[PDB]
Amino acid sequence: ATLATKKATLVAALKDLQRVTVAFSGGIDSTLVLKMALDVLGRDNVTAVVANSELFTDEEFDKAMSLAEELGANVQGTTLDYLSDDHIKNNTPDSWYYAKKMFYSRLNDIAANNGSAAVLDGMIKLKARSEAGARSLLQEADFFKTDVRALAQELGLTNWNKVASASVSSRFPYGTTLTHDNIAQVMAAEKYLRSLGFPTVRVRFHNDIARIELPEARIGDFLVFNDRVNRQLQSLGFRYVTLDLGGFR
Amino acid sequence: ATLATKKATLVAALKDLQRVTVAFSGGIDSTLVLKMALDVLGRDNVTAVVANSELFTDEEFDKAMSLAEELGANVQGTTLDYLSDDHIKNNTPDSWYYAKKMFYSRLNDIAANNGSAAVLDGMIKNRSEAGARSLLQEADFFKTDVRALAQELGLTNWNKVASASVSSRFPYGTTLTHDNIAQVMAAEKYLRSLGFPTVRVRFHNDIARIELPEARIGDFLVFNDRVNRQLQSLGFRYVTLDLGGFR
Amino acid sequence: ATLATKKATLVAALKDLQRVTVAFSGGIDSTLVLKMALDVLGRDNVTAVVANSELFTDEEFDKAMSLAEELGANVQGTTLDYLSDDHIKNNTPDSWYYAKKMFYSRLNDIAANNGSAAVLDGMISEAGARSLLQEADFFKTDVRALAQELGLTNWNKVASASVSSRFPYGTTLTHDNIAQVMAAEKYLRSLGFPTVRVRFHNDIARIELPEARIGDFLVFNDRVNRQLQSLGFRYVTLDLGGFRSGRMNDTLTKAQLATFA
Amino acid sequence: ATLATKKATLVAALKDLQRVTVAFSGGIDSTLVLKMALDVLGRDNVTAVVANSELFTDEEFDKAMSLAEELGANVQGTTLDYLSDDHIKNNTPDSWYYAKKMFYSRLNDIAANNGSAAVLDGMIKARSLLQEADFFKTDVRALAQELGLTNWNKVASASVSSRFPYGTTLTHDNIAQVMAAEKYLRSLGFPTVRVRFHNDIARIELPEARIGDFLVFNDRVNRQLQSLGFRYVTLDLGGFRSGRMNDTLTKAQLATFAASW
Amino acid sequence: ATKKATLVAALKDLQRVTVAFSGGIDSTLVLKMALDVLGRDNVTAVVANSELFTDEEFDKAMSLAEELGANVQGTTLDYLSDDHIKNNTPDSWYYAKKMFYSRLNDIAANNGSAAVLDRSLLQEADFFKTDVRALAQELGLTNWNKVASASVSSRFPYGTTLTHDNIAQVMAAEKYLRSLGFPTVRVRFHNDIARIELPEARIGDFLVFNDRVNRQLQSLGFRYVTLDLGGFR
Amino acid sequence: ATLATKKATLVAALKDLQRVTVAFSGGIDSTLVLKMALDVLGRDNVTAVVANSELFTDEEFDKAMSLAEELGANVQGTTLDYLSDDHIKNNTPDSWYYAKKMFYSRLNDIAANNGSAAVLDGMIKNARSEAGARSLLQEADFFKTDVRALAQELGLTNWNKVASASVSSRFPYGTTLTHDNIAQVMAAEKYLRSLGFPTVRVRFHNDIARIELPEARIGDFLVFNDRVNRQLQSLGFRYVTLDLGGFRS
Repeated sequence: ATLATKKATLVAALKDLQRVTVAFSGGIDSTLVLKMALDVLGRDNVTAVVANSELFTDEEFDKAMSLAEELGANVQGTTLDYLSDDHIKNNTPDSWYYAKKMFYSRLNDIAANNGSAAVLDGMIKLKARSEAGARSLLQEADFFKTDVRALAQELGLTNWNKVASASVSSRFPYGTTLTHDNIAQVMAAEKYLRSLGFPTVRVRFHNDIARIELPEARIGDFLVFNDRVNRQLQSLGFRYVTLDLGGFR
Repeated sequence: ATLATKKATLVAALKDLQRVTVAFSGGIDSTLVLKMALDVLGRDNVTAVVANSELFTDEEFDKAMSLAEELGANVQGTTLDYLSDDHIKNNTPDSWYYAKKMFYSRLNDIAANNGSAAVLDGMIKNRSEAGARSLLQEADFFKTDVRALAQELGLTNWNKVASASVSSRFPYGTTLTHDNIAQVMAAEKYLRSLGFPTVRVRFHNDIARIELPEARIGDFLVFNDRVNRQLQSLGFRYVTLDLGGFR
Repeated sequence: ATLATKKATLVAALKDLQRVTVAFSGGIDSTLVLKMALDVLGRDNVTAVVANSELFTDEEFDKAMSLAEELGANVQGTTLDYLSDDHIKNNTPDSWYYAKKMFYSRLNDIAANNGSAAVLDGMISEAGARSLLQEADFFKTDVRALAQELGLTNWNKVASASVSSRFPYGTTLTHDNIAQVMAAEKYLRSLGFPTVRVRFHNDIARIELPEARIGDFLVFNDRVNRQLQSLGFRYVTLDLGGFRSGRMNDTLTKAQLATFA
Repeated sequence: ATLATKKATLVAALKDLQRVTVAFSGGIDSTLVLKMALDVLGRDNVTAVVANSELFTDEEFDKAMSLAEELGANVQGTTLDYLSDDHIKNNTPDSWYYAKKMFYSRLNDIAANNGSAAVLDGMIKARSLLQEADFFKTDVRALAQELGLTNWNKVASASVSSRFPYGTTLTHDNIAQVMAAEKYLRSLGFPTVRVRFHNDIARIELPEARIGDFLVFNDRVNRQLQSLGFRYVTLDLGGFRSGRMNDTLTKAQLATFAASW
Repeated sequence: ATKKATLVAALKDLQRVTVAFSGGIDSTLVLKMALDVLGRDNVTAVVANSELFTDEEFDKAMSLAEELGANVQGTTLDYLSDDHIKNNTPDSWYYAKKMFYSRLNDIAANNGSAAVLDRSLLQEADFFKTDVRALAQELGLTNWNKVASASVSSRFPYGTTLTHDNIAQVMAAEKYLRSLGFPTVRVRFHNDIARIELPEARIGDFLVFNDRVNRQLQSLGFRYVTLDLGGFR
Repeated sequence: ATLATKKATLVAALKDLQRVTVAFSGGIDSTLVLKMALDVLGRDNVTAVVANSELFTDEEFDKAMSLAEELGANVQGTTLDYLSDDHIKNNTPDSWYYAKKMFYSRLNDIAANNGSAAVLDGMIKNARSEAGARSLLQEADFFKTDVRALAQELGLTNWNKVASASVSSRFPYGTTLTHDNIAQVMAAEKYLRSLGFPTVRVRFHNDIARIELPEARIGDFLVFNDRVNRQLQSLGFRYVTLDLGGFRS
């Protein structure tokens, strides 16, 4: 079908819903969904929601809030206590499912209280999403990634989160129990490192050993910082501060 | 003049031409011309043409065909066999002239058969082609004007690195073949895969001479051994780095 | 409160002032101020002023002028001779104040002679400069939201700093040494270093770079050395603390670096 | 006083002892003791013993045996089974003591059977005559030069036990793993190196002055040590002997860090 | 100490001798041990001058033997007069060695020597590299060339004709690179291409010199100046 | 025209002087003179003098003193106040001359008090003339190779291989040397050598330190930038810089 056909389906669905709450992450897909909601229903019938939690950074949160606001949406932050769920706290392969469940349940409460007829996300052409009744309008309208990019150009979208972030749990081996203290340690360490000019970085947690992953093309750049990173990450609680010779991943 | 003034010039020229064929390469300048053609004349009076040849990458071709569809154009690939011209095949200093001639002659045949009033290419201000309209250059667009107008229209996806014909990797007088072209293309592909989007593997028979931007040569050192061994398996005996860098 | 209320304040202030002169630098904030004044008051009740001086580059002047013309404003170029004020020439610690004084006094003279009721700037002043975005309590996020809402996409993304910051307090600025510093920084930017300072210490050039670029710089040491010597420096040096020193240090040595300063 | 006085002290001590056994490691200090012992007492009243064990290299044994012979000493190899002691095998914090005890007890059996009056070793500022004669490190270099000594181990050797955390059991397999990894790194041009063993993590220590040089070897080292059984191959950002070279304030800070474990 | 008698007994028995003196520590050792055992008037040290090795190495060899107290003789070999060497065949090393040893036997026959030493009598005494340091220091020897040289022929492909001009080009290039702090280097000659071999551990250090090295080797006649990613050997 | 002839000249000149004072620096030439004086005149008729001042390090002084005793000489230190001479204090281009003058004048006072017939130094054929100091190696026509030959003949193998430079070379002409800025320069160079850079200079430009390094070492230096910056600031420099021209730029 034509992009025009897929847009028209998307427009009619939003019109039928009147008021919507949008799970906004700042990537191109939820930016497009949010923009179409604003265009079709107006600012007063759309609520953009950005989740703040212990598994993600303040910076990513602040950036999504500012991106939605710059798009012209009324934006709402909401904070989830993911570690209160044992499946997430124990870093299991299904923790991702339970986090999504807690997130979409919080979104339905926001939508119940603001009069929205649905919660919208940015899925394109996933159990917790369906168990919650959140709607993926781009996927119903048969949007593929190139259809998303085409519509965004047509609407003048140029700004969106290009990199998707990974939960801090990926810095810990499966079975290592997530604690408030070890999360903060890893998060302070990655924040200090990003501040030096390394936006793509991981500090993998091996108890007293920090194992730093950098893109190999950047490792030469790092050398002037060895001592300051060593001492800063030791003050965060690591005993040995190391750089993985294999690089990022 | 202002950008608004230059945009209006471009708009009036498109309106006057009614139906157009666009030489589409996927860079910012051809992306801008194609978008403006579509915005002013509509999909049914614009044909985007992407050249498929041995002298540019399959990757570049695939990205350009996908970009033209994403902009909302009907896209047509056209297959050019540049090596069929002896000046190009034997890489004479005149090769550029005959390559340009073969390209613009094919675009004029495509435009004649679909009823277009002109061929459009992406040439800008600061080389001119009688068999095509370079509307950005007629409207006095400079590079900053191209970037400013693209941002104003929401255009974001285009090839950021400028491409050059693979014949530039061979000395004048060296005959280009399917085998030695494939060798050069594979070497540069691997180097690009390591994070060096601007790279040249100049072919000197058994020697590869790699050109990198000087700002990147310090970064390269972590890759020396993998590059050495990979380009040897492609058929080079010695793999080298040019101390003068790219350009 | 809302963007809508803050815009309405700004519109009412512009409407009430009738005719304005705008200090236009080409950044996002003065781009928004100029655009809103044009939208509310019309082309014939707005004068955009772009100042050319020895403390900023001809390139920045040209970019500001074309950006103001691109918005459709009637533009006034004016030249300030900052080195004629002895505090600026001899670079005292309050030197910035007298330059701002000289700048705003010329803008008020322009505004008085064209019938403007105020001079407007892009602040989000001791002589009457009005920052309408700041009275409407615009934050940086509000400026970005309204600019997107009005179709503004083009503005100077890089903020400039007066060339005076390249000279120590007490060193007298001359036409020649300013040109020396400006040429040096331009050459370094041409090598791929957009963020750079060449601090002037008579016969010494002390170069500030972001530390993450110092490793890359090494391939250029000899070319930079010989070029900046040909511009008149006797010694060409690299500051080991980098650009904006202390900013990227650990907690204990960033404390130590700041105590030293 | 002067070197001559300290040499005379040493000569008087050797003459008083008549026959001696020397624990010879090939470093500069034990070379000096052995050369001075031979000069004063003659070949037949000195026995050089080089210890071979599972905690040190075959290189180290062969070089020490070859170096003692080149000085002209009657040299005797002896093999110690350090892993037979549970304190050494299980790498306790005092494991160093039991290794030293077993070594010096074996040396006394050697000395008892040779008619030696004492065992001599290389301690500076069992009998350490260099320490009794007030030899500092600079005194050792000066006397070694005066006597024509040119050949000795430039790199100090440390027992392989130091590559394992306290409490980790040493095995032939993990010992062989650490030694092969270090041999491979020495083969690339890094003679001062340690490969610290943390089960699936290798933590490589290098002199900081060499870490910039290492980058060309990253991928080969990663892959080689993984084939030796490590899952992750890492580089310690503090380097070999961390804190010895830091500025005054960050040496104190790293001291509180180190002392905390 | 044990070895001293073995070497000394051979030299004393071997009449009067001429020693192929290369300037390295051991040709220094053999020459010095030859002098004290057989006396100044019965030893001639010979230093070979040619296009395949450096003038610097030749000049220092002549001073080292003379300051050691030996009668010193320079001799010039025209290796390129031999077609195998001029055309750089894989066996050219063999034909060069023949030329070298035939010239020394002519000198040794002409001055009454009973042999030339480089017979390697120091090797007969089973001296290892460590033995060289012990005896040379022992006799007060402190001056010698520490780095051993390899013939310039190895900088050219097999089959490539050596010329006076190509050699000087290669030799000035390597000399300039050594001047910059890279004592171990080869500039392999590929007509218009220079391919520089460095120990891989030094390639990072080289970067500060890229542009000066590029322009300098171009002024010596190269069109392209490159660095071999595989490193030295 | 031979070595023995040059040796004999030196022996005859020493024998004629009976008792001597030797300006001893530890280099090979003053080592040779000292050894020959002892060999020819006996220990009781040679005084080796090592100058101690603010223009060189305690470490350099200690090394010359110990090298002289290792030769078997009676050695005596003497302390010079070079900063008392305004040519030295204000670092004019003529400063080297007045330091040498002050040095050779003190050596004459020692030699008068111990009954020496001359002051000996190590100048060879390859301020002093105005003082009556004799360069016997230079009168006997010793070239550098002659010195090396005789040192070998006498078994001398130990001497300072590294040539020292007066701390005056760290200051621009016209800059006044003080006890404090000298100590500042020497502390900075000491720290830099301790990091593995034996060939280094910290050039003094008031509040700016300009470090000169051999260019082949600058890439290696980067791992130490921040520690060097902070250490030399703690010594009193405001700005710590690296000369892009390298050592002896």
